[PDB]
Amino acid sequence: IEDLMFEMSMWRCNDELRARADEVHANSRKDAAKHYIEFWKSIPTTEPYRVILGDVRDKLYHTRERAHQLLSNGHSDVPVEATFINLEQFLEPLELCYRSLCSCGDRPIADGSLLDFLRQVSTFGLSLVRLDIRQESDRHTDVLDAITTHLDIGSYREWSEERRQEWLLSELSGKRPLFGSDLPKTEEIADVLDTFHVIAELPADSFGAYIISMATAPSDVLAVELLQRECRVKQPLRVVPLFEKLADLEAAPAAVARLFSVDWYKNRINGKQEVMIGYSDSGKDAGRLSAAWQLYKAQEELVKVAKEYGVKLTMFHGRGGTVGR
Amino acid sequence: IEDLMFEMSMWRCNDELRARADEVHANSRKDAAKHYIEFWKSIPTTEPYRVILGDVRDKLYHTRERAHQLLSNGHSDVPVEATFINLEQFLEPLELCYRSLCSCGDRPIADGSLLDFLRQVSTFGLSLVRLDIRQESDRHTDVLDAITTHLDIGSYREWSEERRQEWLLSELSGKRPLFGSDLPKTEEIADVLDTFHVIAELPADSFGAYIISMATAPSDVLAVELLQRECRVKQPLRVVPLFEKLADLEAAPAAVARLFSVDWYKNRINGKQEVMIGYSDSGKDAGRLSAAWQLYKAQEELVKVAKEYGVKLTMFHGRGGTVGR
Repeated sequence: IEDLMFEMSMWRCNDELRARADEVHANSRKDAAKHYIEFWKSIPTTEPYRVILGDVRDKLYHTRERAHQLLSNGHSDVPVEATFINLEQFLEPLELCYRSLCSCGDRPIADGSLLDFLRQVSTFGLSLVRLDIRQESDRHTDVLDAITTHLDIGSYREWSEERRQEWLLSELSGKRPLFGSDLPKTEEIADVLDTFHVIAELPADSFGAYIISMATAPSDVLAVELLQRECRVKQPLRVVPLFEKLADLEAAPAAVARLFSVDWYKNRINGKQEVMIGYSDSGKDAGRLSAAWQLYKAQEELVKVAKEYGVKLTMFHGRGGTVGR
Repeated sequence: IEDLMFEMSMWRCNDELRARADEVHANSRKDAAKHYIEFWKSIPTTEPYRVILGDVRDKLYHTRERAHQLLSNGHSDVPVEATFINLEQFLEPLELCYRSLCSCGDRPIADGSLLDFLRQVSTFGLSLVRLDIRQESDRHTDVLDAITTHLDIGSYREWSEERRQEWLLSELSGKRPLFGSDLPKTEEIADVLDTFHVIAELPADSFGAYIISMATAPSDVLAVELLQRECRVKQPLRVVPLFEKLADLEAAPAAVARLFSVDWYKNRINGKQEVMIGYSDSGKDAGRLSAAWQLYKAQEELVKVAKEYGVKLTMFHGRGGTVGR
């Protein structure tokens, strides 16, 4: 950010950027500001881009310090409002600099370090990569079984698919909490519940998708939607089934269609569903030719199903490095 | 405590107090300890009572500083293990000093300032008075009605007594949480719920009884027991109905008997029950003579009920200063 400040030394801007740079210079904090090496003096409004990017430097400094304390210790005293919390609170001032430079005839200047910086922000964001969470369906089934047994309502394991679907729908549409603080948990159950709590405690743009290994029924996905909602996950991450074994690739389209059949889930899915397609295990239990061909057919009929439900299906190909996977 | 330390200057003790004083002198913290005025030097084992009471002084200093910060600010850094948390963590060292003095023939000395201090602790405890909470039943009814309507199960107001008793009982014996973070609350509803949370946050020996104004049915008591358990009140305080209007005193024994008839409540009440008997409003709507006489009848038949259920009844007389109340 400092080198970007060094280049943005023009003196022409729009009235928009003019107004904003005057705003920053109003609350400019007339201080020594000796913690920086360069630009430690209050940046004059003569170079408005430097004023603005100087503020961008301030919020980067405090975001970095906060993330650093949050990581090193368990907490930070840096106010959140002093940092960049949004994926594009960061993006907004740079967008302003770009609009300004283009209006004043400096689109070439805008298409340099500022454009690289725009792209780096909109590609890496506040967290270099969005993180995916993966877990085998059986662990979620263990959780729900614990919850139904402790609620003395039956055993979710022994329940059929139909019954699991009816109960899951009633709780997903219901408004009363499920389990409580006193739910008896195993280290496995506590592992999955705590991963949901960590997902709730951390920023939403820091996570990607929740992948269910050994997924076979709609109950497996709806179980994850329920565990997310129930673990107070503010912005719940998208659920994605993983079909890797030849049996599961064969039966993937039927299961996915059965899931889209649940109107409650298709209405919350927002026209987009991602399903993963593993490549390693198919050619291990069956032939490699048979596995490849079955993968092709699987992709083909998953697309057919999604088209039949008006859902944009994007498939996540679990390809390896070696031809065998 | 400092003057008590100055007086207990004997050198004879039991093997018991000898062992304990030696324990304190092990973790004696050979330091300056200059925050005190007197006895800032490490107390020698020559005077063992001074050792033990010196530790009592340390935990008192940290108790005082902690409560002072807790009151002044919203928090304190003073460790809880450094303070007196129990009603008789405080009493244990003083009890030991008393046993010591009696064993060594110093029962006159023990029956002096140490006995005064013992009685002061065992009478005033860590918080001079236990605080009662009082609230009119209709506010609890408003809360529960909000809870049933938001849960889409009916309206607790409109429900008959029988139904309220069955529902409250099922929730008291059940293990699933009731309301959640997202329960729509009024300033009144939030007032009472927040009073329960405040009761949960504070030490149990700081509170007395939860008195219900305008109490008429067991559902009014059970509503308080439920709201307490549901607001995560670690050690729920006793519930006590307040019968002050003549109509309520006339029907009080029947109502208390109906409450004792609920086995779930009679098993948790632990053979002891407190019920309040108001004097102010009785002589206001009816005659003073009729009110007094009905009060006598009330006490008499409440005792009959308690004896009938094997419960030690203690009655709470809301007497005034003027004969009219």
